[PDB]
Amino acid sequence: KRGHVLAVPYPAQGHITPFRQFCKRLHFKGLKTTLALTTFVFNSINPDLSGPISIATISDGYDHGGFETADSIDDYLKDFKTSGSKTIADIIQKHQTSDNPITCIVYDAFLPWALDVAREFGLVATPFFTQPCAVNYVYYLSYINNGSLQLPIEELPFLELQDLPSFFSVSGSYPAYFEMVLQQFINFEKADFVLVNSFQELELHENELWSKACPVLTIGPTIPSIYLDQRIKSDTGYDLNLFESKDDSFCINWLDTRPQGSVVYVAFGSMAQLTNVQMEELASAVSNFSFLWVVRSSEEEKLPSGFLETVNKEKSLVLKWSPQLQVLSNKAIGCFLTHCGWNSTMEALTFGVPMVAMPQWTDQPMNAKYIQDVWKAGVRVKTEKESGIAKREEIEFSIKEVMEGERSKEMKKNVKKWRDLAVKSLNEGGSTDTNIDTFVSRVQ
Ligand SMILES: O=c1ccn([C@@H]2O[C@H](COP(=O)(O)OP(=O)(O)O)[C@@H](O)[C@H]2O)c(=O)[nH]1
Ligand SMILES: *[C@@H]1O[C@H](CO)[C@@H](O)[C@H](O[C@@H]2O[C@H](CO)[C@@H](O)[C@H](O)[C@H]2O)[C@H]1O
Ligand SMILES: *[C@@H]1O[C@H](CO)[C@@H](O)[C@H](O)[C@H]1O
Ligand SMILES: O=C(O)c1ccccc1Br
Repeated sequence: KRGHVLAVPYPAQGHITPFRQFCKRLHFKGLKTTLALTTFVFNSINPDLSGPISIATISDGYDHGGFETADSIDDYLKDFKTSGSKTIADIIQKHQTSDNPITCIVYDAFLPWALDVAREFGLVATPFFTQPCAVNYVYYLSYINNGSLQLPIEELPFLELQDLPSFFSVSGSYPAYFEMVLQQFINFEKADFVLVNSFQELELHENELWSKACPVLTIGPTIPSIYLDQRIKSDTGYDLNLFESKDDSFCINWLDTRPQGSVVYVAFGSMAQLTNVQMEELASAVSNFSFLWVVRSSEEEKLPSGFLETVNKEKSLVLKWSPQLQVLSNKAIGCFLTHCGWNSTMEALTFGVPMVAMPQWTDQPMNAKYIQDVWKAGVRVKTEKESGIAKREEIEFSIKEVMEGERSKEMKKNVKKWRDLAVKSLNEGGSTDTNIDTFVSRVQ
């Protein structure tokens, strides 16, 4: 009971969730954990603190209003390095006289400066990669190549430019975030271990390639235990959400009154923003189906005029935020139109839901390529070359390809083999169970 992990996610939903889920595993194995949330995020969730994973607050420099009050992405990350470094040190020192001093920092790989804080205080330090081995390996190859990538990639020759992370195909876009994903590797060889939210059997080739460069420990998937290994009976869902929902049994009760495989689930995660015009094509494309579609509150104005008032309530429903785990487990879902965020993707693979892949940016085009051409668990929507955006007829056809055809009955078959592979990896003797045990052994 000696060790104590301070877990520091990037302050965004797709990072806090895998970090929190990992702390639940660690707790079940006997490791005390504290999750470090920025003050802005802490005051927006108003989390419940009567649980096994304690909360500390840190600062990113934007306590009052968070990321949106920052002038720019580069200012946000630079200020987060400054205030995050001091406030993480502040937590370490505050715990020094305690019963369990902090002994280890698990920090988002996006934040390599947290390793410097951990090393200053003599702690174990491990970066935690919330994206898959293939993506991280591609970034790693580019980092050692001075931030460039020339195709084809010898060890991954099937990758075309339209499949690389958006930073390589949209020249110059988001330079602060491109620098960030490259600099994940600035010091990661000096950490005690490198953690990845994937499982070895999902990406055998890429895990082994990347491990030659630096030993990594796959410790995923971070989907709650009740849906997979079922060894942690208290781990029943995602219980830190940055978004409010209508306390939705509303959503699951409704899915129950629908025929099996009949509903198209549409969601774009917590971050991705679609333009006026992209929302028009989408709204027209999906209205040919029975659909359950998450349109985040900030995105509603970009819906076509009078759209919310003309959805057939018998066949379709529009939500502000979904209990995505319960939706993807409900058998009313015939397919998942997704932005190919890594959590959504892994969730879809394990619940055996075939995908319509509609990536937008960052690592999402990589996940899309793997969904269609490596795992063969779905089809990618074709976007216009000159205008860049997927038109209504190409989205409707992609959904059809997954819902009905001969292509459809192949992708259902292949997508169901991943659940048991993950259950095996999480059960005793599994790949991921062994790696977690290795980490727990070092920490204490
Ligand atoms: O309406 C929604 C949309 C997303 N999610 C969850 O939010 C996470 C999104 O993470 P991902 O890596 O897919 O995408 P990002 O939001 O980081 O772009 C996932 O755990 C989803 O299950 C949810 O619960 N309800
Ligand atoms: C990275 O930059 C992009 C803008 O290009 C931001 O969307 C993102 O901010 C995230 O936005 C979410 C809400 O849509 C918040 O939940 C999240 O905490 C915040 O980090 C920047 O991270
Ligand atoms: C960065 O760019 C993509 C579209 O190119 C958008 O989906 C994100 O919301 C934005 O941050
Ligand atoms: O790719 C991601 O997960 C991501 C999330 C949040 C901010 C920036 C990025 Br580049």
